[PDB]
Amino acid sequence: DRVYIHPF
Repeated sequence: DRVYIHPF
């Protein structure tokens, strides 16, 4: 799932 990660 690390195609679109927004940790913000």
